[PDB]
Amino acid sequence: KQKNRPNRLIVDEAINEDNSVVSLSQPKMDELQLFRGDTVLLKGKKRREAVCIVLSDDACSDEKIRMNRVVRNNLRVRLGDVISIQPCPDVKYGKRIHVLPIDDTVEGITGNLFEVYLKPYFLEAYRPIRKGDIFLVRGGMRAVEFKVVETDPSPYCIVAPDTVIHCEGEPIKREDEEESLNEVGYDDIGGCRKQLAQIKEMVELPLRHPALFKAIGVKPPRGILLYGPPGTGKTLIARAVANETGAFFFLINGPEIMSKLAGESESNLRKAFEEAEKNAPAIIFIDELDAIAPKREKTHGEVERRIVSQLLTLMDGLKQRAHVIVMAATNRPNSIDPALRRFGRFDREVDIGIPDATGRLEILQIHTKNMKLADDVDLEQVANETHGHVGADLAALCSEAALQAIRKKMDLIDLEDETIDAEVMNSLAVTMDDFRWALSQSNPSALRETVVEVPQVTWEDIGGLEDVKRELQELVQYPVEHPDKFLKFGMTPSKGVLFYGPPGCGKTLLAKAIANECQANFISIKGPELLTMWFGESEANVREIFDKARQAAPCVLFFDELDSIAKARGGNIGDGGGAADRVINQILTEMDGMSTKKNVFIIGATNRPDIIDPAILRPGRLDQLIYIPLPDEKSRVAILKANLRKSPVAKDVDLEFLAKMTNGFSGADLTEICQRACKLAIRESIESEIRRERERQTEEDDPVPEIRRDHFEEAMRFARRSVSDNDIRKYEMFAQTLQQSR
Amino acid sequence: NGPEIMSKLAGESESNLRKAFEEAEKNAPAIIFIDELDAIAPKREKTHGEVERRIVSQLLTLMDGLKQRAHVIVMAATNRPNSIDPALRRFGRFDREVDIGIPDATGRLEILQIHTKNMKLADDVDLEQVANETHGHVGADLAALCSEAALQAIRKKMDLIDLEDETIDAEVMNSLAVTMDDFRWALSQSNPSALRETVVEVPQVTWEDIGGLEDVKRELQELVQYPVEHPDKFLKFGMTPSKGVLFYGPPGCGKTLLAKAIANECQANFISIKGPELLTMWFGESEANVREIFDKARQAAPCVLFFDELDSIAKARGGNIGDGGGAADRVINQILTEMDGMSTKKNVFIIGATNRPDIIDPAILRPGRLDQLIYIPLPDEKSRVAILKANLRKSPVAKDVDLEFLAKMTNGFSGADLTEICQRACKLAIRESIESEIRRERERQTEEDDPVPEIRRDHFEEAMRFARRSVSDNDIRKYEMFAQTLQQSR
Ligand SMILES: Nc1ncnc2c1ncn2[C@@H]1O[C@H](COP(=O)(O)OP(=O)(O)NP(=O)(O)O)[C@@H](O)[C@H]1O
Ligand SMILES: Nc1ncnc2c1ncn2[C@@H]1O[C@H](COP(=O)(O)OP(=O)(O)NP(=O)(O)O)[C@@H](O)[C@H]1O
Ligand SMILES: Nc1ncnc2c1ncn2[C@@H]1O[C@H](COP(=O)(O)OP(=O)(O)O)[C@@H](O)[C@H]1O
Repeated sequence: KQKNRPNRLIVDEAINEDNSVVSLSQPKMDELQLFRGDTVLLKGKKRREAVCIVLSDDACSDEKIRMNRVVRNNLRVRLGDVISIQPCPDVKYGKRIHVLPIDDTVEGITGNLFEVYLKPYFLEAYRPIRKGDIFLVRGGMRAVEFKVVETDPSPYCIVAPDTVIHCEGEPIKREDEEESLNEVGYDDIGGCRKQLAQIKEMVELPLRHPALFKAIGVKPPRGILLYGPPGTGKTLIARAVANETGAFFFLINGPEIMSKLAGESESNLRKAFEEAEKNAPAIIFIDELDAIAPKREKTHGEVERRIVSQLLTLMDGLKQRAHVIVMAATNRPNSIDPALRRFGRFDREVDIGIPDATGRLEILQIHTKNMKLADDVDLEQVANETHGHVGADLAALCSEAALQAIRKKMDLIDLEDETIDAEVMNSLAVTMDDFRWALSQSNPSALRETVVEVPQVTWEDIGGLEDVKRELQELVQYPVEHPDKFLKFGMTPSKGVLFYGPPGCGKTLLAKAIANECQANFISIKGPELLTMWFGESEANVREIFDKARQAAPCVLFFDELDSIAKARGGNIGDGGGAADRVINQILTEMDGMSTKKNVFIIGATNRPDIIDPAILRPGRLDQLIYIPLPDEKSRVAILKANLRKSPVAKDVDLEFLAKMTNGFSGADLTEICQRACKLAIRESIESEIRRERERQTEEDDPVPEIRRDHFEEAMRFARRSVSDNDIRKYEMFAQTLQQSR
Repeated sequence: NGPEIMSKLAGESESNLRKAFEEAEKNAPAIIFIDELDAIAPKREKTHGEVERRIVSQLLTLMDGLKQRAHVIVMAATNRPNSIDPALRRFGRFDREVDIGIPDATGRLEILQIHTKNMKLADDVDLEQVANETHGHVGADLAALCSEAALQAIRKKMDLIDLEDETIDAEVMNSLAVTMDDFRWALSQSNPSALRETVVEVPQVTWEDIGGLEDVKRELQELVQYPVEHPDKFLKFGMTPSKGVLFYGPPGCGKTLLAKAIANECQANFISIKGPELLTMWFGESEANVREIFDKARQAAPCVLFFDELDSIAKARGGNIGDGGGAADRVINQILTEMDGMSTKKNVFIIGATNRPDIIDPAILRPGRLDQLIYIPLPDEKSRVAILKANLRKSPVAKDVDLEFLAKMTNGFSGADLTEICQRACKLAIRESIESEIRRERERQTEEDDPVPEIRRDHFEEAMRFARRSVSDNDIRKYEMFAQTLQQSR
């Protein structure tokens, strides 16, 4: 019999949320001789079966199958296991079903469960079922499970519209074999994909195949340290990993240990390891490690040092045993004992970090999973206006929105008539106004720290700068792809670039655009940060900056306003000193001593190129000078089009005339003409609306919906240059005399 | 070990520390090893408690009672000598000190060979590449690197491939090989090199990389290699040799190369202290770290201590006009102090280098200090040919190019500027090659005829139209006034 090649696949994560759709790739589907929508039969561990409608996708391999968590848990398999697939063309429509609830799930549910939950689920969707499964329905701010007990064309069928359901009986007990579905899994973690990938590949072999480490002498990693700001969900990630691998999970925590007597604390710390060890494979989680093992000089007492030393010897005695893994959580790497971050104790480090806007949209979708929002609610808006929020903030935001909806209406309205139950709660919807109320007030964003992400600016927002774009392509994207020519010719690529030119000519845009192109992370350090390090006399924080750059590779490190400190202590005349300062010296030091191939590109920008320290233009540092000049008419047209593409402007306006009229204008000045025109338009519109509201009321004829020629004329009479002729001639002397200095 | 002792009760800790010595003693000969000595015996004021001082004193009397017995040896391990109790580093307790240190590239190749001893690597794996690209790794890093490579090979293939068919055993594991791609994957990511400290080793630059400088080479031979071999004439004539030299000249003329080359010739270790280190000591107001520098020089003898950019601090506080002060600074004073008071025979040679020879403190040119001035001048055509050949010897260049014409065309060029012409030519060549490859890939695919495998005359012409001088005439005349007026100052 042939079973290995046509009938074997490997389980992985899902993208769809339906509990019956199983997704696979088109080559396997025309290899299995299966079309879309055909019910398929899956066999897994412990002779369990399931019937599921099939679907095709493209973002898969040719041996991976994507199934949801319900269907996966219904076969007793876990991720990375193998199953058997078959075509089942002999399913028929049912004529009698009987379903029961699980008593652990139904608590405080009053009314009847049929018409609120089982009526919209099997509505206009032919769903297949098999006797003895468990499915899940979401709604009324709860998630209720249901178990099938019988089927009339036994033991499996399809739910047709004329299939009666006898929802008769009392709740049934959850046995000791299946696991609950209110637990944590990888699906309940929004954002943070790369770090999840790292941790999953780091604990795959020791926890899935434990016997393999009795057949080879190879030491797997045993110390993992997660860090990030509080409220980023680290214990979540721990329980998730521990549940998806089926491993045992023990939990130790700081305050509970440090609130006991001496002997009891040591005895608990010892018993945790002993117990943990006995059951295998296991995971031990120590959250708030900073509390129990701080810096040495911060342990002013005596018993604290005993606890730290006890933890040290306990960690050091697991170098032989390969089935136990220890994970811990902190807030920053430099807040714990330095003798812990060594080989054998905590050698792997992961940084969770703050979510990006797409991650924020993911978290908002996670927490409103069974809330029954209205139709006007646009979560993209909310995800774009919560800059500085972590997962706990978004959870609290959704909860506050829900509580405002329950409070405002439907509780005082019915308090004088009847009681509350599930049917009036399921009909309750939340509106966008509640989200705006919760988003306006009572929400202190808890972030004043740096952000690292892939930016949103792209090449289509920059008018002109073609040669600069080409040279940026050459400097950034070649050695990260094709090392062949660089080894063949033996020459090493550069790792720095210095932009210069008149101010307000689009130097930050180029940096953001080239970071977005290569899909590499972006870090920006403005002028005030360097000046804060200068005044405060604490240049030991440059060491932190580069560290983040290193741990988030590939990356782009952008230093704008590099002439800030050189201008602070006098202009070109300066003080009695020279050109050497503290912070730029630390930059030179930290820049010279880094990896020759780590894929970290450093960009500088300055509009006063002469008063900069010439010791940074030496090789091995920023040594590729690029000149960003003032635009020309062919480029001014492109700048104006790029600025105006976002707002509705009429067709009678001619851009070419406005472009040729502004000679010597810097690109940062053509962008405020647009702002002034829009302010005039908004003023005119509000004035006309108020005139209509006050004319009769003390017929939809839009006064003007866009900008016209007269608004541009009024705004253009306020046109202002921003760079003089002498400044251009100074830049041009620097350009002509670019030779015969160094 | 430290933590196991410091995690007990008082009486139990003392009793274990005593029992260790008694039992150890009985069996003879023995060795007692105390790792993490820094933990159990830190500095006195860092023992804020009471029982810690009792433990340190107990260790002191236990060490002091083995002065009679000659069969027991005590070894200990720390991280730095100035992190433990000063009363331990005395005669009778811990009088011999060894520094292990960071491995060199040949040592790194040795460690990589140790740990892949039974791994069955493939044929394309070139460990020399890996040993040349892991600058900043210690033995544990290399062990982890090899283990990660092995685990990647076991994970990627041969585990998911056979999970749907059979089990794993020894015969399928011996047929498993690791490829160079796994080593590149492990070497790219997940490997934070844990080193930001100084390196000491014998360099790789030799005399065959320096074009010209014959008389300077001869005088360097005389100054460095004679007294370390033949003390006979120096005792017979009673005159003592010098121990310092000061290079000077225009910038970018190969002063670091000479230092590295003479260190490689005599097979002595090399230590380099750039400008930014001195400037961090100046701004940070912590010139107590010069004392550490010389210590390493002493413990790694024979050696060469090279101070480049010695005029950094003198230029930081104004130029020749400077501030209201004079020519004395903090760090250079510490250098004078630490340099005067060292052994007359330890074989440690100190080299200085500066391209602004006038604004330096004249108190360093006195005897017993750097008092052998050497002048590194701008090259000439016969030397420019050698510089160009030395730079181009590593890359494939065609035969139609004539170096003598390019050499005579560049007059007054400093050697650090002829080395970027080569870089520019190679960048143009690499751009041309990538462009032609992309043209072939996009021409038909939307027959091995190499477009150009080397550099030709046209690339050199295009790069040469960007030729830039870097030193003016007035600067040469300033150096020449200093050279002519080298007499009648000191
Ligand atoms: N060539 C250009 N194309 C498109 N927009 C431009 C261009 N030049 C300037 N801008 C606009 O000018 C704004 C400010 O310019 P910016 O990119 O900050 O240059 P900058 O000099 O580095 N910053 P600053 O010196 O403080 O003005 C940007 O937000 C753009 O909207
Ligand atoms: N005579 C020479 N022979 C060979 N290479 C040379 C010579 N002179 C300069 N170079 C090259 O110039 C480069 C930089 O010169 P370098 O030896 O650093 O002189 P330097 O003045 O001490 N350093 P710097 O002042 O920052 O340029 C070296 O890496 C060599 O490749
Ligand atoms: N990335 C995320 N995905 C899903 N939920 C998150 C995320 N980040 C934070 N949260 C939510 O906010 C809380 C933050 O986690 P935390 O308070 O650190 O863990 P716990 O209290 O479970 O130990 C959790 O209750 C979690 O529901």
